[PDB]
Formats: sequence, structure tokens, C-alpha cells
Amino acid sequence: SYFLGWQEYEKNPYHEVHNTNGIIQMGLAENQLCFDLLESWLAKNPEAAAFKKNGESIFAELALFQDYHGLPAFKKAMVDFMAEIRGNKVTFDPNHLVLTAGATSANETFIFCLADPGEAVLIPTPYYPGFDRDLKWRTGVEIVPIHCTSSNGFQITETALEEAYQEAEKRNLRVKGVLVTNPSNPLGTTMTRNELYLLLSFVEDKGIHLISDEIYSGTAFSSPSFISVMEVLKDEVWQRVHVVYSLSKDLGLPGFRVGAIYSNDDMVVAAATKMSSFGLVSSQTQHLLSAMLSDKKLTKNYIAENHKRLKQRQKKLVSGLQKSGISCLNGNAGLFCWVDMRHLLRSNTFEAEMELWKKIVYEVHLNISPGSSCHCTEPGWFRVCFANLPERTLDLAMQRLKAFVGEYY
Amino acid sequence: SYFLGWQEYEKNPYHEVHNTNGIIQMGLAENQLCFDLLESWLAKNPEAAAFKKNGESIFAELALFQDYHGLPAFKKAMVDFMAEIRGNKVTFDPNHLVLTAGATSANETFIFCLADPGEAVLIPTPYYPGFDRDLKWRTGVEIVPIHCTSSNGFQITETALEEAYQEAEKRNLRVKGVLVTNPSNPLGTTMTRNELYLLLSFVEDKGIHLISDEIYSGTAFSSPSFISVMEVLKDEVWQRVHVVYSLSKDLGLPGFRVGAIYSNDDMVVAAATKMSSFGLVSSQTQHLLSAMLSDKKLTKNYIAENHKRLKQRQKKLVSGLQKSGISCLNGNAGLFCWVDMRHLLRSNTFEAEMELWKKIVYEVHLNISPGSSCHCTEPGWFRVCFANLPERTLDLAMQRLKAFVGEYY
Repeated sequence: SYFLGWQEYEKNPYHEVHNTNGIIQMGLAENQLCFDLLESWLAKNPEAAAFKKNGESIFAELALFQDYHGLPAFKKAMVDFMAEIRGNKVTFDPNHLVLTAGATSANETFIFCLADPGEAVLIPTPYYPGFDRDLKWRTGVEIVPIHCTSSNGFQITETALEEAYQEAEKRNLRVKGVLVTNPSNPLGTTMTRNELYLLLSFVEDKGIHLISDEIYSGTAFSSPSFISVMEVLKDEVWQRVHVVYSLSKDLGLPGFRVGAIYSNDDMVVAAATKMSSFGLVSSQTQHLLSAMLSDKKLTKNYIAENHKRLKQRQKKLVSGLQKSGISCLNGNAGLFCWVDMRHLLRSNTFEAEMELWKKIVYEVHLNISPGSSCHCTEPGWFRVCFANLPERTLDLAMQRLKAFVGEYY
Repeated sequence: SYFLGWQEYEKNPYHEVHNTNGIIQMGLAENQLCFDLLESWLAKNPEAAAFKKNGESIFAELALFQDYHGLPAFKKAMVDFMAEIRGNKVTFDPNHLVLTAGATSANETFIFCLADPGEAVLIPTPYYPGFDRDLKWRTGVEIVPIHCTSSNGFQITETALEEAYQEAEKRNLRVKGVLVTNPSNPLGTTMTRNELYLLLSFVEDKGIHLISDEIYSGTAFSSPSFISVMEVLKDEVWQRVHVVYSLSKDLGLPGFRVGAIYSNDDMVVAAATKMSSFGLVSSQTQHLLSAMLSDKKLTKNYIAENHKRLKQRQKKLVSGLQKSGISCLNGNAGLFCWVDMRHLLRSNTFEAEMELWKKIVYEVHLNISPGSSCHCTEPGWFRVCFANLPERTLDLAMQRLKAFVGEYY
């Protein structure tokens, strides 16, 4: 099973001053690189966390605030932040933004809005394994893969899109849309302009929706440039293009459950707004983050430093892997690298991938993600996260791996 | 439509020092009676809201806390509070408690866990109108009413339960359970021991589930005593009895989205835990409320004062209505009274009920809820809330009503 790495991590987690031989966590896309910036801001600006505004208590007002349209000040701060992430190249109407309890909630809600039980959405592989639950479990909707391969850097092609559409037909499924992750989990790459145009042309042709999960939008730290699906729209189909966002991966606030749906379609906004009743964001949290994200000095510095620190860590992982003779898909975004260990497989099979994976868990004591867990069609790729560890622990992990490679290979 | 009262309230809301002739809100079950107690506690105990524990920052730890089992300290505080509400007559295993984003989320999640699309749950009428969305919209599950009438104080009878079960059969629906509200919204009454035994006998016989939405459990302020479904269980079917709870109505914190599912069935707990991923409680809020609810002085005083203040307001509403010759169903819980205006109807029809309701909105400028919106089978009942207004505003509303009654009657 794909839960073996996590099971062993829970039983024997690494700790530098208590359990040095334990399992190092590199399987969770978690950003711990910039908390000092947020803590520093909170220290300087204690009011919002204290339920005060202009020296007055607003505890009661927030305690009572249960409106499914969200706190207006927070939605304004959110759309401003989304524009800033995109270099102010696109703007978002806060009336078209719907807050949800994380992107987990946003993605499920989009599926409920756009597809009926027994229908399907297309998703490029490899993809975020959470989607197999989020998009399918309560919705009765199926996923049909758009297979991407390493030959062209795991990019979406017109051929793969057509092949997916015909697999859906073979499965007797009606396709309602395509959901992409831009930047990609697990590839760590930004979608290309050509891919975006191909996707837009395709959903135009098929009369379906395009949902772009842009949760990693603020984490593009090297060339080429991140391009939001909404930017390509500037240069019918307009009503069928939608965005999912969250503060979980850029700001590192997954516990606070801040997600968002953005749609140009008034009816989708209305339906999603009503559905948000099942997963609203705490008004306490909306207030705090409205204060934080309204501070333009903080947002500018946060994005800049997050880019700086993410880039430094990715480079350290890439360099560490290179010393064990291991290459990565050349990436520029996200909290992880997509790592090529095909040459370490016993054979070109997923059985071989799982053998290697288990050796890494048990002998190297690293938790990483096998590519088959992300539905990669090529055995031997792994997702390896870099944004949750101290630099020294990342270095230790690289040292362990090198010793492992030297011994068995 | 039933949204007319709210539409007019939004357009012309009462304000004592800006809009004295505006519409007074008595249609929203909102508890504003005890915020001073919470504000006072926050003033004395500023640490949790400040992301500190024992003088150390725990911001990062909370920011990262996204576990669907919930914060252990908070689940412990919650089960302790639930026991305290029930006079410590029953205890709850925190491992069997699942946090959700409000009771809205908890109720929907229970339906997803217990019933498939096209199946049904039985609900005593009158009931909370939100259920028509919460229980049905995304679940594909139907509601079949268990009709209660004023002849016996709107209590559930064996005959009504059997009639409901046979309506489900006529509708070709498989019944999966019964969902009750104890204490009741909109009746303002606590369920009787005989009703609870009848319900338990019935779901035992039919092999179905009993879900008790006990969101108003802490608001029972006069005799007879509140009896939790879990208390009657003390004196097979045990695995099929479940509880929904929330901090929205007792503590008046609907904006914070704190709901809970409690089940004795390990498999229901596991499924609901996984489903909670779509509607987790903010870790910021879990931490704050864990601190608050862990303070046994606060919880004891809060329950005592909430009972005191709720009772005083209910008595004021009852007395005010009596002066217009209007009686209520004798109640003892909740944030509202169930008011008998049958004698003010033009005729014994729901058309007459709606005529009266609209006159109250437009001529008396009060927003109250017509009983047909709660699926009451007898025209002429209304829900009138009392816990959101200043005493003087409640008094004003009663004055307006008396003038209206005197004029047209």
C-alpha cells in the first residue's frame, strides 16, 4: 500500500536531538520556510489576533459573523493578494470569490457544481493523490487521466487530451471538464503558455469546463514565469474557466483552512456560495488574515522572501541528489522536486518502483512519495519535498541517500 | 415566498438611534445574551488568542495543524463540556467525537455516512428549515415528515412514526434513520423521556439510526429537565444512536464554525473523520476554544448565567405576547418561542397564515417565522426569537404587536 512510508514515519519519526536514526519526512508538501515573517508581523501588529479593531473589541461582531459571502474586508484582501501573486497582470472581483475550508473543500465543491454522479473530469497525470478522494468520494464523479510522459517534460499534449476523451467514452462517461494544477503538484513545474492555449482550445471545442488549481501560484521561484489561466484569458469559454486557491502552501497555513473558488460564471458563484455553508472559514481566522493580507509591505516582502528561500532549498535538494547521480525534472515551483530514479529500478515496472520505495523507507529511513501514488505512467519517479526541513536535516537526508546509492549500486 | 421577511429586514433594519421605525429582527436564532462573559474571560486570559502557550509562541504549530482527528486538547475540552451540559450524567469518549465546520456540516456528513442517494430520513415536524438544504441538497437523500400536532404539545407519537414509515413506503423510499432536534427548534421544548423511549423502540424495531441534534442542549432553562438521547441509552441499537452538537447557539459563536459529530459506532467515527477533511475547524479557533472550555470556572458560570438570562428573556416575550392575548406552546429551552396565533387567522389555512405573516412584516415591522416554513401541519404557529435583542427592543416589538392586535382585532 502507498501508506507504508507514512505508517513507518509515525512509528519512528526523525529528531536531531532524540531520534537521529529516525525517518526523515520528505513526503508532505508543507511550507515551514517563512514562519518567522508571519510571527514578526504578529508581534508588531497584535490587534487582529486580539479581536480588536481601532482599539475597540469586535469579538461579538466576529462571533456572530456567519455569512456565506465571507467577510468583505477579507475577500478584498484575498483578491488583492491573488492579483499581486500574478504581478497585477489580472484582477479578481471579490463578488466572484467564494471562501471555503481549504482547497480540499473548494475542489469538492467545484465538482458538485459542475458534474453529476456518474460523469467525469479529466486530470493530467501525474496528479495530487488527494484528488482521488476530494473529487470522487461524495460526488460520485469519476476521474479519467490525461497521461503525460517524461519525453516532453510531462507536458499536456493534444494527443493525450484526445486519448483521455476517448477513454471516457469507452468507459461510458460524460466528460464535464478538465482539472489542472498550475503550478503542478507533483511535478514542481509551471504550466506553459502553449499548454494553457491547448487546454483552452480543447474545452472550447468540447463545451466543457477548465478548473485551474493554482494553490502553488505564489511559489514560482525560477524561470519560466508562472502564467495564471486567467492571464491567458485576457489574450463563451470565458464563463467556463475557474480557479481554486488556498493559503495552505504559500503562507504555510493549512491548519487555518483558507481556500477559495473563483469563477466568472455568476451561477457557479451563487451555487458555490450556498455550498460553502458546509465548510465556511472561521470568522476569527478571516479577520486575522484580512489584517495580515491588507498590509502591502508584508505581502510584498513575504512573496519575495518565500521565493528566495524556496529557491535556495530546491537548489540544495537538486545539488544533493546530483551527488548521488540522481536527476530531477527541471522545475521552478512548488514545495517539492519530481525525481528521476528510473536507473535505480530492478526493471521498468511499478513492482520495481515499490521495491525501491520500500528500501528507501526501511534502509535509508526517508519518507518520499512513489510516482505510482500520483498515477505516473512511468515507473521510477518520486516526489521529494524540501520546504519542511531544517537545511541540516535536508543535508542529512542527502548524505543517507548517497551512502545507500554507493552500497547497493 | 418564505424569504420575504428577511428581504424586507435587509432593506429596512431597525436601529434605535437611526431607524426607529425599521424592522425588528426576531427571525434569527442567535444568542447575544452572554458575550460579556466571554469578553471578560478573554480580557483576563489573553494568551490563547495571542498564539501563546506557557509564554511560548505556538503560531507555527497551529498554522501547520491540519489533522482530521482534531486538536486533542480541544476534543477533550469539548467532551468535558458536553458532559457538564448533561450534569455529568453521561460521558463522551473524545476518540468518538469528530469536529466539523458547524452543525450544518455535521448533519450533512451524518447523512452522507448513513444514507445513499434516493433513500430517506424521518424528521418530526415542525423542524428547522435549514434541514431541507443540509440533509438533502448534495446527498440525494429525501426527508419524510413525522407529523406532530398541538393537541399533545407537538410530541412524537407511535402513530405518527408509523404513518411516516408508511409514507416513505408509498414514496418508494428506503428509510435509513430518524433525525430529531432535542431540545427542539422551533418548538422551544425539551424532548420527553417517553418520546425518547418511543424513538429508541422504533429505530430498534426498524433496524435504523437515530440522530439527535442536541445543539440546544445547553439552553434548557426551565422544567422539565433536558434529557440527552445518550442518557436514556444508559437505562444493538446502541451502535445506531448518534449526536450532533455545536457551539453556535449556546455560546453564540456561529462565526467560528464549531460543530461535532458523536457516534458509538467506530466505523461511523472513521468515515465522518475522513469526511471532516472537507470542513475542518480552524486550528486557531480550536486552540482558543480549548483554552476557554478548559476553564471549569468559566464553563460553570457560563451555563448558569446563560440559563438565567435566557429564562428572563423568554418570560419577557411570553408576558409581552400574553398582553396581546397571544399564548405560546409552553417551552423551556432554545432561543425562541413557538407562538399560537391561530385565532388571528382569517381562516384555518396556510394562505391565511401567510396573509397574517405579511401584515406583521409590513405593518408591525417585525421579522418572525411562519410555521409553514418549518413544515408545521397546523396553520397559524410562528417562531419568535428572543435572545438577540436588547430588552428594550423586545419591549418595543411587543408594544407594536399590541397596537396591531388592538386595531385589526
